[PDB]
Amino acid sequence: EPARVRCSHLLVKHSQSRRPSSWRQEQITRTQEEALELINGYIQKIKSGEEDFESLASQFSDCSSAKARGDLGAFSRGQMQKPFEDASFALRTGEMSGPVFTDSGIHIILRTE
Ligand SMILES: O=C(N[C@@H](COP(=O)([O-])[O-])Cc1ccccc1)c1cc2ccccc2s1
Repeated sequence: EPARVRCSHLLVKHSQSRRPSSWRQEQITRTQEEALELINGYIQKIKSGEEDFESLASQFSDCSSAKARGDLGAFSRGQMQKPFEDASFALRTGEMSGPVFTDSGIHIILRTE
């Protein structure tokens, strides 16, 4: 396992998220179910080729990394929430995760380095 991996991600927050608000929406009102249904909509569209991961990220991600097209930059273990961390180091360079849950919300992760 490298010391650090670089990843990009798309985050869909929901009304039960740790901090239910984001740069794009003053208050996150969508339910947990609606958030996972969105994440899965984005996953099937990225797999079909209909949408690009980084464009959907820059547009709909509730994480401020949206401005950097989803890029979180590099990180070692013991920094990010453990579900996110495990899923990221498990990814090959260029591989996309399926739904990933953390207190912040639901994630789709793309390992770049
Ligand atoms: O932590 C982050 N943004 C969290 C917001 O969520 P909130 O605290 O408002 O619940 C969501 C998140 C959770 C887990 C892994 C990665 C991201 C980070 C945002 C950025 C932006 C640029 C570079 C590094 C980072 S690191």
